[PDB]
Amino acid sequence: IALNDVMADMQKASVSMQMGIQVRNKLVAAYQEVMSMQV
Amino acid sequence: STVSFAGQLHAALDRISDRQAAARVQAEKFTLGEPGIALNDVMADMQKASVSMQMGIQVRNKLVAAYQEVMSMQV
Amino acid sequence: SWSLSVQTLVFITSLTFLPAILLMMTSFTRIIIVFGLLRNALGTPSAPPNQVLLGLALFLTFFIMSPVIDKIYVDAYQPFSEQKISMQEALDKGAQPLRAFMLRQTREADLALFARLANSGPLQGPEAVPMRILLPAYVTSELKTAFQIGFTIFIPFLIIDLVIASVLMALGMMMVPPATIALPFKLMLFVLVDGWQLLMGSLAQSFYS
Amino acid sequence: DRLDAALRFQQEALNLRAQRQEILAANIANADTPGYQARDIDFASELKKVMVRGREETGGVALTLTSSHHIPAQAVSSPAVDLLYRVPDQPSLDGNTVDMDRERTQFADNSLKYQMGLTVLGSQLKGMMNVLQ
Amino acid sequence: QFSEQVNYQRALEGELARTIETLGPVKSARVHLAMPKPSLFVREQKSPSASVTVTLEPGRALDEGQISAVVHLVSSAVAGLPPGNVTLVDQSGHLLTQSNDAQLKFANDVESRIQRRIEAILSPIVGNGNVHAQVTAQLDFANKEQTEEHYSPNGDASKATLRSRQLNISEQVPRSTQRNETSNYEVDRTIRHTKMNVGDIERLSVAVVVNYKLPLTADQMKQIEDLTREAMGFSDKRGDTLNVVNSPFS
Amino acid sequence: QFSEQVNYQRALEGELARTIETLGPVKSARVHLAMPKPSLFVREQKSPSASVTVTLEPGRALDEGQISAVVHLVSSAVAGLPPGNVTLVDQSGHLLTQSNDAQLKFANDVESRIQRRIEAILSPIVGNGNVHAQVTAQLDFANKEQTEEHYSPNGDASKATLRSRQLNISEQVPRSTQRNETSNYEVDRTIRHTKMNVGDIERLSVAVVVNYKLPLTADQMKQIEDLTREAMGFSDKRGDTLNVVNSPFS
Amino acid sequence: NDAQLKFANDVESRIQRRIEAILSPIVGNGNVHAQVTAQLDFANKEQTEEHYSPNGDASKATLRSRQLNISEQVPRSTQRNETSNYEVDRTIRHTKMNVGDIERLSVAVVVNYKLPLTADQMKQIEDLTREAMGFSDKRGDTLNVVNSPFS
Amino acid sequence: QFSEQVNYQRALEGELARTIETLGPVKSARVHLAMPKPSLFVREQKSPSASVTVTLEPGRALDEGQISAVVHLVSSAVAGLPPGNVTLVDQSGHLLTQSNDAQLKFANDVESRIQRRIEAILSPIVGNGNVHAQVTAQLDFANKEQTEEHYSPNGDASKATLRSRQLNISEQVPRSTQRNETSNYEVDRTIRHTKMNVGDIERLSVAVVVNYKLPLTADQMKQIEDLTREAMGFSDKRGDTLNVVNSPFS
Amino acid sequence: NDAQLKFANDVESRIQRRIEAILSPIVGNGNVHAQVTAQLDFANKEQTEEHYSPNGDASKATLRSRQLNISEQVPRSTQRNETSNYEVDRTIRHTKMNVGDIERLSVAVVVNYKLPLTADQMKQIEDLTREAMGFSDKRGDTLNVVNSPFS
Amino acid sequence: MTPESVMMMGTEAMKVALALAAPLLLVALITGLIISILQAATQINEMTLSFIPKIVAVFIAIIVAGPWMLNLLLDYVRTLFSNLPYIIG
Amino acid sequence: TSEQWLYWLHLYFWPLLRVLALISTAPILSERAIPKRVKLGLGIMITLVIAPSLPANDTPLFSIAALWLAMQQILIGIALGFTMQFAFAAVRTAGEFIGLQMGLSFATFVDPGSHLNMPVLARIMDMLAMLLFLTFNGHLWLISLLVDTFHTLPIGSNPVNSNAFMALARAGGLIFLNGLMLALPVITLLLTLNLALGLLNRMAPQLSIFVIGFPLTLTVGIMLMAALMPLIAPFCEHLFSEIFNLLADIVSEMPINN
Repeated sequence: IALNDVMADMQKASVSMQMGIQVRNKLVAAYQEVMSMQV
Repeated sequence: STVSFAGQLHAALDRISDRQAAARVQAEKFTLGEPGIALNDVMADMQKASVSMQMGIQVRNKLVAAYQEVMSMQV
Repeated sequence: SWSLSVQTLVFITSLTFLPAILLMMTSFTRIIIVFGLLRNALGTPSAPPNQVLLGLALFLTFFIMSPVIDKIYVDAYQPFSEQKISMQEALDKGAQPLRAFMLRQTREADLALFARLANSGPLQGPEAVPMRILLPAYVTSELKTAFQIGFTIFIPFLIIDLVIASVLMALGMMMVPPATIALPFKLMLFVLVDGWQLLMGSLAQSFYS
Repeated sequence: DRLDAALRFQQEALNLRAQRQEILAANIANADTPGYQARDIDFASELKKVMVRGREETGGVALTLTSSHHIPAQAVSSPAVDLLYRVPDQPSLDGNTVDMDRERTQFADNSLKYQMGLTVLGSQLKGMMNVLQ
Repeated sequence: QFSEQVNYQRALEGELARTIETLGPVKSARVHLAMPKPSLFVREQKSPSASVTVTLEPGRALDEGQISAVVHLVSSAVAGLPPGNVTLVDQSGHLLTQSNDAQLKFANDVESRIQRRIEAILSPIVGNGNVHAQVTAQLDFANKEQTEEHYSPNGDASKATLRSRQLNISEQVPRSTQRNETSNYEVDRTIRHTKMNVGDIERLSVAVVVNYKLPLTADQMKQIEDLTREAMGFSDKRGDTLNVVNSPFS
Repeated sequence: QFSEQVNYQRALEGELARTIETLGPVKSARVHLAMPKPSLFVREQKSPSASVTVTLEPGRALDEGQISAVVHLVSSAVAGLPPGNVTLVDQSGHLLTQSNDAQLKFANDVESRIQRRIEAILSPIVGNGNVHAQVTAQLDFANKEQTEEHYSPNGDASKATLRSRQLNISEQVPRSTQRNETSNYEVDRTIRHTKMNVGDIERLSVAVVVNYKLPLTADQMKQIEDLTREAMGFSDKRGDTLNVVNSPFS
Repeated sequence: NDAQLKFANDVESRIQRRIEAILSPIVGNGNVHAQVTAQLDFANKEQTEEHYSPNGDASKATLRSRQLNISEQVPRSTQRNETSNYEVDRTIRHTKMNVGDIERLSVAVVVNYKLPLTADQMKQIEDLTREAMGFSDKRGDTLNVVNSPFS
Repeated sequence: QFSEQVNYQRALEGELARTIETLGPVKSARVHLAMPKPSLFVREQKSPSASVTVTLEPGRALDEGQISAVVHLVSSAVAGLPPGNVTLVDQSGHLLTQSNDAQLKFANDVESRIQRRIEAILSPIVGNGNVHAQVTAQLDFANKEQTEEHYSPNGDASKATLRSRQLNISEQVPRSTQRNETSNYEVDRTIRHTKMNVGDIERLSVAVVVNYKLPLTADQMKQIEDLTREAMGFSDKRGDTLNVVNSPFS
Repeated sequence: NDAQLKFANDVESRIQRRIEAILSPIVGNGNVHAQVTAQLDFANKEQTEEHYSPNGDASKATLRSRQLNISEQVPRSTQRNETSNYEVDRTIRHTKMNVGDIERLSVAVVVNYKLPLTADQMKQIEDLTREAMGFSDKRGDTLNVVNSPFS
Repeated sequence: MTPESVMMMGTEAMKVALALAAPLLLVALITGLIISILQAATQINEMTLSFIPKIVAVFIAIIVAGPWMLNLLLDYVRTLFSNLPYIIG
Repeated sequence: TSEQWLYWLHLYFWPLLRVLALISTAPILSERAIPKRVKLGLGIMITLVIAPSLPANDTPLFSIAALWLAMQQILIGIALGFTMQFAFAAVRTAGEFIGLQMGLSFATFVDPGSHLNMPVLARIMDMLAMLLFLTFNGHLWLISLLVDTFHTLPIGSNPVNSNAFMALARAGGLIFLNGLMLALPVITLLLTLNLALGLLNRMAPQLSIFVIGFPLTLTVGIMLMAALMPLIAPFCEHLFSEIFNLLADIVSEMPINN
């Protein structure tokens, strides 16, 4: 496999995993903010 | 059967180590005076081994960064 | 083998995995959960988590694992140092003690679940369970044991709440806030009974039975 | 996806630069063989072809993937780029049309543009990582 | 809450009793259950059980048919209970569950089947009591597994089946020649997974004695010998043995 | 809130009892269900079961059709109850459920079938009682799995199928020539997954005895031999064996 | 389990009654007796056949793409670069062979006398019962019809 | 708060009882549904079931038609109950449902149709009873699938279809000539997706016998044979067979 | 632990009763006595075998892949590399031998007199008892018959 | 740890609570009941006339009971924390 | 280790997301005492055991058009863990109302910012039910049902059907029903006591439940709930099993309804 291909793959996967984790963080934070109110 | 990507990392580390060991033993043999082995061949193989080792180091750095990031999602 | 090649890359990443996995795979989850629940009782926290409960749990888990750490050292580090073992049999030589310790602590039904969902076949003996099965079973069992301990610890302090609230209502002290009155009584409940020594001792004893 | 559709162009361009790079180093390595007929490729047309069509590398076959211990081996593979002949100046009695100065200025240019592509991908990926933190 | 399930028990073994006394030669039925736990996870394990005691007809006992009746009744009554567990005891001892001799009964049964068949096929020729036979059968009680993975030989390209073939031919004419041939094949296959049957006959040894009418004739004896060879299902590949003699009885 | 299910069962038991009562040869049907439990300990969920004690009409006995009838009543009445687990017991024992040795009952079934067929076909030839035959049958009780994956041979390009082909052909004229050819095929493919049936006949051995009318003629004997060959379903490739003889009876 | 034998009975009985009913007008109500043995296949058979069609004959092939280069110099050097990608005709069956099918029959027929029957009167019986028993000579189906006095 | 769903089930039980009873040859019918459970562990979600105990009118028996009628009544009354599993039993065994053999009845029906047709045609010729026929039908019961993707060959440029064409032509004049060409087509495509019907006639065997009027003439017989070929739907490609004979009846 | 003894006793009784039941019609009600000794294998055996087939002969090998290179120049310089990935016919068994299988018989039979039995008549008797014991030579089975007046 | 044991410890908790709070509730009930019996018979009453008697009653109750209820609670809690390692299994 | 893996590392993400949703929502799993790292690692270290034999292939689109896939997994987790909270709410109701009988909550009657009764009796029975849950197979059946959801509703374009969130909405529902069905004997007996001591007011209006009633009712309640503590152990069985069945039902309702 091409070396530049390997590093581009590295970085693309890293960015995708970062984006997924950040989205989950936002959703979990929203869930907890909804669950921490008064009723 | 299975890939077990920890096995893939083990295979990558074994490849890197074997390549460096081959370059080291070739330098061994050449400086020892063993006929055959050429100087440009020694230097070229040492160069390739160095590049593979930096390959491993960069993969290390990015895996450690990835793990340090997946351990930051709140649950 | 490896030749100061990938070694010292695997070593440094091993150090990276040290804090999380190796303190969430051995002990220090049960103790820390019990301390957290104990602080849930006794009213307010008033014990500096980032320093004192964490430090006490870390010292207590070190004292608990001194035998396991000693066996791992004697059968891995002394041989892994320069002769006849190097990061190939080092792993299993250091894993057998930790496996034995983890197996001695697992609830016998978690292994069942994780073997039944990993699609693995029947397991002949105690040893037959692998790491891929042993870890989730151990953490689940540790959670179960920690909460059994922690709720048994709550029960007396809620007894104190019950008695004080009922006495205040019996006297007709209409809406005196029984939590404020209960808090000092919970504190002497926890100090007259020699609380911290008994708790640490019970955890250490329970953690090898 | 839509991560590898925006970074696709620079990735393809940089891979094509590497491919032209070993073409030019094959020119350099065969500097003094007789009858070599130096080769080269057109980068713009080939890049447009790669974007429209894909990779579609022509010629290459690996062995099969049976149970372990069956000695993997591979055939001789070559990218689908159509090698073009470089128009020679100064005939040289042995057919070798590799002019050091042309090949070498092209080598330096290709190296510089490969580095430029690396810089562009690095910038785009750093931008992505800066959004997400 | 500890009584509800125990009440269920001491209700249901009692009601199993009041079923069992409705069996004819059952006078008193006292039964017990056992469900230790379904949890022992290394390669081994352990199972639950149940035990039974019975009082019989005054002067009459139960044969193994009655034993099987009560055994399966109880086993399929209470869940989680294979019939291998249930213990059966007379109102005076006499274990009716050996819990590895059922194979003896099975062998006796097979011998009886074939022996009665021989006698039936030879009674018309010789008469009711002019002939006697007894059989000894060797039985396979070993668990057999098998997984055969036959394939077909594609050494021949006339019947070989290729998926890919890369072929380079290059030669000059001082004739320098070169040839490369990389081939990936698709292979026929058969997977016979098998579980040979337990309790099958593997060797028969049949002995026959026939009475006189005065001795029998050579044809008269060879044909009886042929018929018994036929009726025992004689297959030579098993090494089965057949012996016949004529001699006046008592 | 636990006695509701036990009451449900102790009501449904009498329910099924009474249903069995309205059947003729039933005077008491005391019954037992077993819906075991939702096992979180082992991932197969062994199925429920049921046993029945039936008191027949005095002097009336159930042909096995009635046994199947009651098995199906009990099985289909209880939710998710496989009929294999239904057990029947008489008023005097004698399992109507055979659930290791049913193989031999099955063997006698097949042998009796062939025997009756032979007798029925050959009686008109020689009379009602001048003929006898006995059948010893070999049965294959091993469970057979199989998967054949036939591929057709594409050795001949005149009948092969191509998905891709790259072909380089060159020649200089002292001639220097070259040829490169890559090919990816697509293969005709047949995938049988045959689960062979259990209890199948593998070898019959038939012995036939006929009385005299004085012996039978050669043609009259041979045609009866052909007839019994036909009626035994003689498949020689199975190794079936047949022997017929004529001799006076008692 | 044993229901297989009952099913075999039912099939063979229907065949038996068919021969009896078809030959009774010929010879009489009770002048013919027949027994039939049925060989059943109680095996579960499924199949996945994937006939492709041969596109070797390029006059009948179907190309999606084709890269064809032709070069030559005139001491002649010719080169022919030819790369083709195909689309292929294809059939994909899925037969799930039925369970409980008949694979071989054995029919034995006995006929009474009027004096034995004449040759043509018996060959007609032979062929008629052959017809009535669903005779498939591929299946190895076997027929055996004989004449004799009854009892 | 558990006995209410139970009470619904047992009330609907009596409901179906009263309905299925008001049917002529019924004096009682105790029914029992079986809703298995919304289980805890799997996805298969075992199907529900039913069981019926019907007590016939004395001296009256059931055709298949009333069996199908009551099976359909039961299945259609219960929401989400498959008709196949609905077990149906008389007051003395006789599982009149088929809870694998419906093939035989269906084959008999096709044969009955064709035999009635052939009799109806030949009747005006020879009379009411001067002809007979029996038909043996081979039926295909295998589940059939097929998916064909026929293409139109675009080998000919006079009928091919181009989406794009690259065409580079060069030549020198010592003459060097070069011609490169790239082609992409759009290909005609036909996709059949068939599920062949299960229950199709694959081979008819038709045997016909006709009375004597005295023998029938040659034409008088060949025309009868052609009419038989006509009415049986005789197609040779199915391998159908036909045979007709004439002779005295008895 | 002891159950093995009772089991072997029952097996011995079965064999010897069969012997007596065969030989009583020959010689009389009580003129024959046999004692059967059985050795039983109560040792648990386990096994797993996986024969392979020999594919040394290329005409019966099965090739998953094969790369073959052929070169030569003519000072004749040749070279021939062939990497060949095989596919292997395989057969695997898993026996679990029955515990309590008969392994050896030693059986002595005594017969009363009528006067000593004739040699042929006695040889028939011994062949009958050999038959009835299921005598298998490979098991090392042993048989011994004598004739003498009883007491 | 079986459901039998968790119910046992729960009931043990309820009975230690009963023992610890029984004297106080008891003396409050007795004092209120006496003041209400005397409340009539000169039925004069404003709202309570009873709270201060209840306070003096529970004061005497805490003093006289005092050490033994504290000792009972201490025994219970020490026994619970000492059997903590064994209630796991 | 390349995207030849690092997009096959897209095999872990969705099952990890679902397991993490369940852990963050489940009764025992999501207790604030557990350090967050333990819960996360348990999610990762369960999915690593379950991820093989899960044939999953999707794409974390930039500006995710497949976030509606992520939603799906989160939702299913919310289905499994949160519903199992109903079983606790029930007792957290029942015991609470028991206090509302004796004397403990007249502060919550006529008016405030302090409730003070949640600490008293609801947390007795709720942690008693906590232990009753754990002691089985408490901790585990939720995880096994999550794996079953992986096998019945793996990954799809039709993740969730309507008419199926009413099941969980009007499910509890059985919160009130079961809280009552547990606290009914205690409530009825203390109703008898309250009405009896009220009938005492007919002999003398001076008897002043504030003076007579509350000390009597407190002892009656404490003693009686001590006597009726074991009744919870069978009830919790019900209290969990039925809710599991509901989850099981919906988990097995969804595939044949898709």
